[PDB]
Amino acid sequence: MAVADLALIPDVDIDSDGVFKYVLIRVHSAPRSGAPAAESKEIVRGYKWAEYHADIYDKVSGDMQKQGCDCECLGGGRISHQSQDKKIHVYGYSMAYGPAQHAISTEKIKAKYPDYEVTWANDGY
Repeated sequence: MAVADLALIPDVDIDSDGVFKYVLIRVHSAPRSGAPAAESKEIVRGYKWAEYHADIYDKVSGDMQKQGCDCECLGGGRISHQSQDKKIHVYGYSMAYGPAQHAISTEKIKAKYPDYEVTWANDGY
């Protein structure tokens, strides 16, 4: 057996084919209840099957807790690819958890290159 680590956790995984909802979840160091520290990091999730931010929070916290972690949605919002430019955008707020720090989402997604480039606004729905 080996312990996973916060760096090995998939950092971003999102759909890219229209308009769908997303969540930003913090993850604490507890893989297999044997991780060497109590550091934390955030992960970015959002998919067309999660018609509500609670669906991704529950699903993803299930996967993280199976690894061994403990987690919390900091907030959520909506993600929208817009026809006029390839770029995706991150905006709105979770009706259940309030606005995420969408600045994290843009930093994360731009680093991870799941599509091309992204932006945010602290507004919208």
